[PDB]
Amino acid sequence: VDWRDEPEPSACEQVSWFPECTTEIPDTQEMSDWMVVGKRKMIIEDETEFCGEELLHSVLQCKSVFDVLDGEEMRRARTRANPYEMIRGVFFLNRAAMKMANMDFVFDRMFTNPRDSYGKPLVKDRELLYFADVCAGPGGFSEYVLWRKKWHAKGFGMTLKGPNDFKLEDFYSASSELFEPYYGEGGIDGDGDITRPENISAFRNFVLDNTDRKGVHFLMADGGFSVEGQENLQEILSKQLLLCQFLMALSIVRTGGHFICKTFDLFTPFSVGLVYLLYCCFERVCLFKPITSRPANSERYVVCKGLKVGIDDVRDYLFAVNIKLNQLRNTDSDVNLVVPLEVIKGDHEFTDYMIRSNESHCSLQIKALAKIHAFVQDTTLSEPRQAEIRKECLRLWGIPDQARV
RNA sequence: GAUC
Ligand SMILES: *P(=O)(O)OP(=O)(O)OP(=O)(O)OC[C@H]1O[C@@H](N2CN(C)c3c2nc(N)[nH]c3=O)[C@H](O)[C@@H]1O
Ligand SMILES: C[S@@+](CC[C@H](N)C(=O)[O-])C[C@H]1O[C@@H](n2cnc3c(N)ncnc32)[C@H](O)[C@@H]1O
Repeated sequence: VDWRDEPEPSACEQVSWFPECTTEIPDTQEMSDWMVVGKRKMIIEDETEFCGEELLHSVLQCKSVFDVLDGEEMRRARTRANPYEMIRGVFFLNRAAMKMANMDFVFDRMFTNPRDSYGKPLVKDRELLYFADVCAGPGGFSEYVLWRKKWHAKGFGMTLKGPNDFKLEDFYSASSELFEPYYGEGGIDGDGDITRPENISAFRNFVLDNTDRKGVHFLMADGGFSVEGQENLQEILSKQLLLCQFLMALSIVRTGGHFICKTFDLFTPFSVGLVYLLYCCFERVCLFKPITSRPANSERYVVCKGLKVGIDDVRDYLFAVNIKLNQLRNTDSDVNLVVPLEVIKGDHEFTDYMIRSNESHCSLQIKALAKIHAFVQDTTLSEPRQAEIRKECLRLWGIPDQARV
């Protein structure tokens, strides 16, 4: 693979969206036969329903190169190969916060100043902005929003307890009156597992009780966990986390509200079916990878604007699917479809975009993967432009180049 | 995925 034939690094990013959905929202009746249960599948290599066989195989052999390469020795080449590496978290708690700084700019203040379809803001600067942040420890996403909105925003967060819990005291700004954590059933005493029906309903009730029963203006979800030793099966291993995050959106996001969620590879029809559901439920959806997302990984984001009225059937349906997933844990079964492949493919415009997205992200990732590998086999190579690139990105995004401590 |  020739990685040196990649486009020049740049602060400028382009975005294209899915076509706006014209078909009606699926109801309970229509979806009554949509859930397919079959053998649990831990193989990814043949998932070519929305991606060319060459591209899928190339990005997997490119990942698997590092199966025998030293992990630290690999991340040191990664640090050198990635032109956007030096940005890091600037004065925030992690680099994840700068992803929201990155994307809030690109999507025209969609999150810090949410509008409706007509161009009218949802919140009067001279009212209060409500947001939710799920699967979110230590809290970088909320750190950005709170730092940007001060006391004009109130955030509700749920994440897994443990070493990766929220770190309020480390927020550059914020306080307990700006950001209020809730861990599911039991409240502050829950575990924050978003994949539990109890926690789901509980956090939903909580968010509604504090948003005039309207829900939040937007939701951000950035869920992930270690897939060490079996990295290639990352999409499958986190299939449920993805579903629960899409579901949480349909559960607490107000009408006309927004939603941004981290996904990984989207080769399986299970994942693609989920996006299709978001596409039916929101006024406009796109798949985007910001430059603050490392170019060799399968990380991208799905950005959703304007929640449609009457999405409750889809909400109930997905809550129901999640329950089956909990029931099929440690068994040889699994939910492999949430929307029939014929229905997804029935929409040519959706499918055309979805395929084109998968492929353009594969080719970029392959090069970056090949790039890291080259930076392993040669430690003198480097991007001499990291400093100047970082500088323009902060200028562009309106992030002051000041320091944390 | 975050961190080291
Ligand atoms: P993130 O964990 O999804 O990815 P990250 O930004 O942290 O980059 P990194 O893990 O270091 O590597 C990028 C992609 O390659 C896969 N890896 C990592 N890794 C150590 C490893 C991978 N793949 C195989 N086949 N074998 C390996 O030992 C990551 O999951 C990313 O997709
Ligand atoms: C790396 S973080 C994202 C970073 C975060 N957005 C930030 O800016 O700090 C991913 C989080 O998802 C959480 N997570 C994974 N599985 C979860 C689950 N089933 N329920 C709740 N949180 C989960 C992890 O604990 C982890 O904290």
